Amino acid sequence: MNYWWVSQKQTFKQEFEGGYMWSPKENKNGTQSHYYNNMTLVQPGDVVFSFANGLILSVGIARSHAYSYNKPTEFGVAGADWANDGWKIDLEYHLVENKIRPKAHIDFIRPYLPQKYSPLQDNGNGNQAYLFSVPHELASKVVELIGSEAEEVIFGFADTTEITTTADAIECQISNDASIDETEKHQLVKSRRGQGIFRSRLEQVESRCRVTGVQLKNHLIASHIKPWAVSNNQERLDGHNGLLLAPHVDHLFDKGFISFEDNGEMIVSEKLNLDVLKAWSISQGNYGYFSKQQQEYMCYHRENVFKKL
Amino acid sequence: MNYWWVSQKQTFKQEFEGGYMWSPKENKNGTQSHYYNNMTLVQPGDVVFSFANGLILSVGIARSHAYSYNKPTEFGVAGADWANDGWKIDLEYHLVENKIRPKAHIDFIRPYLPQKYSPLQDNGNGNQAYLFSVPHELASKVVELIGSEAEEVIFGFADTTEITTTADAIECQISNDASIDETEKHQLVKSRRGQGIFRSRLEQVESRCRVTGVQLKNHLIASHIKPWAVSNNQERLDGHNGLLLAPHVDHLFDKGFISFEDNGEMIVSEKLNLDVLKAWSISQGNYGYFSKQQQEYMCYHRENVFKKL
DNA sequence: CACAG
DNA sequence: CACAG
Ligand SMILES: [Cl-]
Ligand SMILES: [Cl-]
Ligand SMILES: [Cl-]
Ligand SMILES: [Cl-]
Repeated sequence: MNYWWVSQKQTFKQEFEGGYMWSPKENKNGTQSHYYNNMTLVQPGDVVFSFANGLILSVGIARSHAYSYNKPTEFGVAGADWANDGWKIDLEYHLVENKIRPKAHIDFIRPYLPQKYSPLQDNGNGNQAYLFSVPHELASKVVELIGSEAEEVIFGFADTTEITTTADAIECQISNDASIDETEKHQLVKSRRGQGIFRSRLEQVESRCRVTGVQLKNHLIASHIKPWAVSNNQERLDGHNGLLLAPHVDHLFDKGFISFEDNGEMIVSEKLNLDVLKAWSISQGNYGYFSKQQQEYMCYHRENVFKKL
Repeated sequence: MNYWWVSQKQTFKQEFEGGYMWSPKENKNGTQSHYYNNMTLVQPGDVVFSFANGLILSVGIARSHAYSYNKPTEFGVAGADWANDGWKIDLEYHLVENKIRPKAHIDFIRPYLPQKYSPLQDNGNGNQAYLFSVPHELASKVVELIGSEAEEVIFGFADTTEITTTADAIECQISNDASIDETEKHQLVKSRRGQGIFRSRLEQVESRCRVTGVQLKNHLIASHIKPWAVSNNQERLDGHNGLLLAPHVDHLFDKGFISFEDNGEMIVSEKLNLDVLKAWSISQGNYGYFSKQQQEYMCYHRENVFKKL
């Protein structure tokens, strides 16, 4: 996942109200722009800090690649000098209560500014350009200054999108793989959604939500332990590579906010706000031994899915 | 009539789309602002040049005095530092095709900038403040640069409003004047709209539109020659102080785009675009002698109403 | 160049 | 001060 800084002093209200970013494809004189070319590097799930009137107003999530689109008519005079041939990105804005003023924090972030194409000068004034790459270390510092609301956009939210993208591509690869038969293709695709032979096989091993004890099939998700995307075809359909979980527990486990020790002890991520466990009446403690086959997968989950600092 | 310059780079689209001007009543620190206090001097009919992104985008007509109003919610971050307690004016925007860039013309307008509270610096850069008085000589120069569309907002349009305001006040004075009887009050008020005993008396003198020859009562306006606002009570009800005119001819005569010599020769103002007379098939020439009584009033019209350079 | 200053 | 720069 990448971080971006979009400078929107001229058109923030129009871009926010329309849920987009927009730039020309080239400078007015027809020359290439590093900044406009950055539009073509943004991926769905990338986090975009909106900077306008000296403040960071939004921690946004990109929901498209750049697509060819005319300059928005609603820019009017404020956009007069930009070419009509442009790039648009669908940006899911998340307005923040703590609108940080980066110049007021320049001593804290200066060491983390990139040597080239920095969104800020060494004195903390913004540079006049549209879209800048933000190094991960600089992004961390900005998130520290904004507080919890910035972390809430990123962890188990923005950072899930690239995983979904990867899984979508694998689903395409399976559907076109000549080495596997039609039934296998169908069962592998269903297993991604906890359906088909995977669910029936899991039901021979597990009977309830580990955490909430619910037994009712219509209130349980068939979750993989080793994620579907990184499982091989045998592991994708293995009844021992799953748990039946209530939907909120599925959410916490799938995103690595929780995991389990081999003996069933729940492990809670530092990225899980404990006020979530209180609100949903989920206790820390022991949720029963796992089988040797389940433990092999749970080891993978602890080492690769579970969120650690 | 006064001219104003409103600098709207931060909020032009919101002010244009809402048909308003807005400022705080005081600076953020509670101190008086000359610029915000200018809001309380604007009169209906005053002309306001909108300046944004270095261009004059509108020649507007004020349609209210300033009224106490909260800062528009649609300003958002762009208006964050302004106090919520403000002044609003209803401004009738007229967008111009020729968006002049004053800095590109600074040699032409510099000699006409006021010594104090100028909207422009001597180098042609704008001053950072909201609302500036524009001297009449500076306004003329700006109108010369914009062209016909600016003149069209002012002459026989914006500059009629203060006349209507004056006439409204006189109507109030008449309605409250203890020296005249109820019938007189009614007849004086009706006469302003070409109704009542004035119309009946005019119909004993005139029978047709001087210019178009229409005789049909339902297609004729009873127009004063010496305007109702500056006529005394005898002159307001005098059948010899009027003409029956087709509505377009009433428009041209009432606003002083045309007048007449005592012998009936039509006089055409330099402020009348001749393409109006062509479009409406109105010929220059002679429209019949006026009576001695009518000539006394027509002298007043030529000397005071007729538009001369 | 140039969505900030 | 500060609706531009
Ligand atoms: Cl495209
Ligand atoms: Cl620098
Ligand atoms: Cl008021
Ligand atoms: Cl100066």
